[PDB]
Amino acid sequence: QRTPKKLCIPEKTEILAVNVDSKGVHAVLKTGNWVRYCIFDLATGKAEQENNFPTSSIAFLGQNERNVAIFTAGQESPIILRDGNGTIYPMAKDCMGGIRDPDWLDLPPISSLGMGVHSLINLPANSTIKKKAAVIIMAVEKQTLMQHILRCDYEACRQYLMNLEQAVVLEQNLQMLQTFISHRCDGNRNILHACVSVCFPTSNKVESKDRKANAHFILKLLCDSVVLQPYLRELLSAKDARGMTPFMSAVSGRAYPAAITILETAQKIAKAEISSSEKEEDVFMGMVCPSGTNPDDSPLYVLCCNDTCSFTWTGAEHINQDIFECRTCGLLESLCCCTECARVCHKGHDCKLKRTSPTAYCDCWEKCKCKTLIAGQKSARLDLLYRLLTATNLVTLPNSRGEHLLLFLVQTVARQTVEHCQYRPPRIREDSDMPDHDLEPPRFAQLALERVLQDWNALKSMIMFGSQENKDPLSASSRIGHLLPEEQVYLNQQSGTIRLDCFTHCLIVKCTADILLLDTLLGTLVKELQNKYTPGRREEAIAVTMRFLRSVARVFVILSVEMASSKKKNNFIPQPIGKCKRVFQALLPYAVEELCNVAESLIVPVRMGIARPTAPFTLASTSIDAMQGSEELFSVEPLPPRPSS
Amino acid sequence: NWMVSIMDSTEAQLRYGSALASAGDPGHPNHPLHASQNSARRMSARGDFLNYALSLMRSHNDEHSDVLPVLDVCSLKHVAYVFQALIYWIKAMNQQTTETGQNHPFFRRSDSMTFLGCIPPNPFEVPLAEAIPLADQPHLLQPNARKEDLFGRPSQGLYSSSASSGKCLMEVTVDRNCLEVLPTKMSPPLTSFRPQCSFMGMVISHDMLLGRWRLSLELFGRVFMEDVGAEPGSILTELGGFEVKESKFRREMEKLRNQQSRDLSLEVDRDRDLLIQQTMRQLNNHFGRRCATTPMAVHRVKVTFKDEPGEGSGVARSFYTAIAQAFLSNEKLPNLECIQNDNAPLFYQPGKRGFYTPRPGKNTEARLNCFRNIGRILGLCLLQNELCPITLNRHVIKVLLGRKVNWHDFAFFDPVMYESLRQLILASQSSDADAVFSAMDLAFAIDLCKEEGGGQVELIPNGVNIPVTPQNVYEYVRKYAEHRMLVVAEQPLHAMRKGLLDVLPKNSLEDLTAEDFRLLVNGCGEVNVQMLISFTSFNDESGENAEKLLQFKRWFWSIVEKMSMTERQDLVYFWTSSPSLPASEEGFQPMPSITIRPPDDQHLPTANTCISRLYVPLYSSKQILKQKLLLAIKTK
Amino acid sequence: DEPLERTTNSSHANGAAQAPRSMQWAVRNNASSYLTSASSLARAYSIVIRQISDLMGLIPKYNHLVYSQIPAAVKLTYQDAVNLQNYVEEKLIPTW
Ligand SMILES: [Zn+2]
Ligand SMILES: [Zn+2]
Ligand SMILES: [Zn+2]
Repeated sequence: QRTPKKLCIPEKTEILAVNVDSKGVHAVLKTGNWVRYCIFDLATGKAEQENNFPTSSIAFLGQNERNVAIFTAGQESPIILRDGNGTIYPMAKDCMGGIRDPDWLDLPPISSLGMGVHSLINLPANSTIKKKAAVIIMAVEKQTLMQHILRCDYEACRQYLMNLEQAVVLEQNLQMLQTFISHRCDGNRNILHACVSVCFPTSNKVESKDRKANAHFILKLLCDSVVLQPYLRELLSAKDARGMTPFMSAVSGRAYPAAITILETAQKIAKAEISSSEKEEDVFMGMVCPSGTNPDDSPLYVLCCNDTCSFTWTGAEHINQDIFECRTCGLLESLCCCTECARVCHKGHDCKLKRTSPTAYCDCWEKCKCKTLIAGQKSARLDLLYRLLTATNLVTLPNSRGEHLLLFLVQTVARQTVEHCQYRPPRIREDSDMPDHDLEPPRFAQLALERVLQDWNALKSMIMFGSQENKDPLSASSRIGHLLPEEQVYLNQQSGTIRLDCFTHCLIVKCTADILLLDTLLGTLVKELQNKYTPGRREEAIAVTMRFLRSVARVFVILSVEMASSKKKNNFIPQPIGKCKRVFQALLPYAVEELCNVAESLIVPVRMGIARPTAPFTLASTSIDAMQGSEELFSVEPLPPRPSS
Repeated sequence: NWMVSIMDSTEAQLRYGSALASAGDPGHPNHPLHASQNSARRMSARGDFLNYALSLMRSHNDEHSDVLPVLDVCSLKHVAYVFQALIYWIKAMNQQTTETGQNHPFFRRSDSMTFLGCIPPNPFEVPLAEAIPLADQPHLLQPNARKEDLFGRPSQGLYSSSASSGKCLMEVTVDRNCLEVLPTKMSPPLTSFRPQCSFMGMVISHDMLLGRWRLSLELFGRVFMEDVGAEPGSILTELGGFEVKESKFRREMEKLRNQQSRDLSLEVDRDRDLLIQQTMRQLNNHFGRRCATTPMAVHRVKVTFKDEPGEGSGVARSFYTAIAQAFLSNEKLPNLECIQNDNAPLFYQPGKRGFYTPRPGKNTEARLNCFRNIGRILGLCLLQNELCPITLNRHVIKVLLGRKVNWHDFAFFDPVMYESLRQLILASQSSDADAVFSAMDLAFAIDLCKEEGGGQVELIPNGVNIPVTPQNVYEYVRKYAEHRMLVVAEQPLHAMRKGLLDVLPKNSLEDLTAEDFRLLVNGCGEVNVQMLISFTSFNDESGENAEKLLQFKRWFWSIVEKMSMTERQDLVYFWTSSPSLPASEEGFQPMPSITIRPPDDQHLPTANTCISRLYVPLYSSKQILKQKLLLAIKTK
Repeated sequence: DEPLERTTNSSHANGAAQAPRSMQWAVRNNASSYLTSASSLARAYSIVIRQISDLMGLIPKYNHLVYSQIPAAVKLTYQDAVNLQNYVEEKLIPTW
């Protein structure tokens, strides 16, 4: 091809870095805020394979846009990619053919990356050893405090901070201080991110425990350092490659003491900050859960969904449990991951549920890196839950599936009661890489549900879910502003109770193991009904109680209709209808009124002659059959909105 | 009170479903517009009752968001009878009781497009893609097509705004007890009685009641029509859709076609020029006598060719297709100087392709007679219940029917000029109108194309010098529209009306609109696979294997469905000698059928249009079947 | 596994398939009888009325039965009880 020929690229797309290998020509392209990775074949002349980065585009672009680079020898060598901040972005291919969720190498930025193809010779008798190799030479920058943190040296960090404060007293180190604040590692991570990363647990209970203790000491030193007080506000508000502030990274990585330290430091900073058109909440939520984050990265939801892998108690023996298949990691055709692994390990992958689920066990360890094998500290987890409940308003926000935190917790408890009865305790009666599997099944869902039900704001948000104020993304009535006003009137007249009906059904008829959850909910409702000092609390409590009682009445009516009142054995009640009766008795003056309204609703068509014809049906003689039918009726999802427009 | 409660509740449920449909995901199983909701193609009885009970409990306290109400309107026939009786009473007593510029009759919607009891959308604010969807998508016209999606979604002047009564407030609420407490809570010579229809403490007009329960009335008319619609003074029949009107028209045509003594018995050939010449001569000869009486009718119309044996109705359908396609070709017409013993093509497309309006010429008596003859052949197609594909514009058929052309016909004439004039008047409402009008410098004279005659014509006398001003733009626009609706083509439209009325009485021609006339004359706009599925009977004369003939029809429908427009039209031509299917089953004098002959390797399928039947061999090979069918339908 | 129909003259009973595609959800057509639905709704109403009767029967001994035994109970006074009885009677007047 004596004449140069064009390579087709999309319009209005900037090229960041290009290099050429045997496979074709590799490039990184940016349009707007969308950074991709393309490989063109010369014969095709167009974009043969284009891939999207799993990490965020803003993090990849970094502070400087001209540091992006691609390195390849040219004939047979891998691609080394270098992002905007100057560090190295790992590349790998999943089973579908995209860029895997990178495992950060903690390498500091590389100033120069030499790479060469070198043919190995003098091989004895032409052995099986490969004849050629790539020699990679690297020039890595000398970031003092970043490496000090990553190496977990308390003394080094203390000395560096003392020298820094002495220089600040000398008032001659402003530029270097600003430069140090701008230091980064892989994943657009600042110093606090490094402290959090080294604070992560490694195994269940330089020594690893000593390393963790030094990491906690370093994090506390950074938090309480006098010099870095004006700079902690920006560091705690900085987002890494996954859009996580240091607190969010701490929660996700199960470094709960670190998360508590960061949260109290954030509250301290928010209290001591100027009010120049900035509120306390707007400056605290900016560093706890910044606006724009997806609901599945909310610290409270991540805290509740961290749990532990099902393999950690089931062992290698099959157990009847819900099974998820992931397309990206390759967990297909008898390779299955548990419901705990579908919420953390595969958060973002093309993971779905296997409807036809035989007895199975989780093998997430043999297909991908499992972050659910190690469980953190229970007391710190509960304390962080308490503080996030009493400090922010995160519990009001739902998650990506449109369900409130209370609904998610109740469903988790209902599923766990069924699954954990299969637990085989460690009876005293070749595989070395198999994960440790001698720990109890998680018991955090029950405690979390009990504590959240005690919260008035959380219960108010859950019971009033689907009302005029509270709305979930997965509802056709969420966005209706683009419709005709006549249709908007009809869509705004009605209120949402599908989520509340699911909540009540899973709390009364599915959470059969325990009764204290319903008692907790009733206690909170009663406390707020009888509250008088707080203005307007009684009326709000009355409204919440009426809505909850209507939901309970619906569940009770459906259950009673399904069942048949057999005189034999004089049972007189199933367990769920007993729970509904307990709710009615505890809130009698309002329960009777709501029952009157429900009865009128049921009887009006009969006495107006407009009943809709229905085929006869038999009545269940057992509660196990009555639970079904009601399960199909209540455990349903609202109608999703119309995609796009 | 009982009827008001039931009807308001059911209207609230249907309206909620429509709103949710418009706001939901069509792919979800719970969506109203999903296949699973067809109610004929495809849970447990316990599940059904539990859904009903849960819906009843939820709708009682406005908690029904994101789920369709569970109702069976087919079980409300007694409510329909009660509503019909009460509406009859209201209408009877109400009948016993009984300018220019912006508010001009030309800018107001007529009964063809308007809704009873609902304020029509303003002709200016809403664009064409939403005000009149039929103009933007002319293929939406089907035998079962809602008036809402054809001419926009109407609005009603209701709700609490300046209203403190039950009827003044719209339904909204979905239960049946709140909508029962609402009607309860609100509560001389003998020849001058003058009733008042007080009833609900206010003067009640059937128009606002019809608008209040529009969806319920539409569903009642669609479902309850064999029993409720047969009652005297029924309003479901009065507000009937296309089905009732087409059945009535076809039965009236059958009545008007079965009392004559002499048939038509034309004499035409397959060429281009001599076909037209013989057609005109025979039509003139048949309709000729001193002081002709009331419009004469033909019991039957038979077409005979020269050097081509053939008898039946297939030849008539082929003649209709050929004469229509010939008159719609853009080329110079052969001279018609032999009628008594200038040559621009008859029709052209002003707007969207497929729709035609008359092209004026020198107004010679030959051209006028030709237009009268085309009106006569349209009337013949109406009477003989045969599809004659000539798709005229909406205003042309509207003036043929004798109705008054409004400004919304300009949308069907040419959408681009409609949008331009709408934007012009919308800017004219603003203060900067004078500057724009002076900049473009309009005048009461239009630069008509050579199609319209060329040159330039003055709208009103001494109006060339007079410019168009924002204080007088409306008249201008009206004149503009008028000069492209009736002024240019007065003579051709009058000739077509005379020709059409020469064969059909005025009385039967009434109670018809533009869309129904288009569906009866031109058939369905495009040939649909499901339409063929609805009327096609398979018979087999081989009897070789059950599975073979069971799969042959599936393969035939699969290969037909994958075809495109032109080859589908060719297939329907080779089958029934008419490109367009009839709107309903009635219209096919024989039922279309397909006969599976014993399998053969090389025998192209045949068709007899006398009974409109295909004879296809049992083609084992699919590609050979496709090739044979394509080559068979290639010929015309 | 679920095929469509390609034939004619398939009209048994019927009278509901003529509904518009937009409203087919609001239309139907082992028994599917009105009286079964009426009986089932009356049964549900009876269940609710029995529950209301039991709750109203617990009022005179509310403190001994509900308040002490259940950890979370709503305080109830005499005027609240009489207003409750009046409310229930007023709601049950129409069906009565
Ligand atoms: Zn797992
Ligand atoms: Zn995965
Ligand atoms: Zn895992």
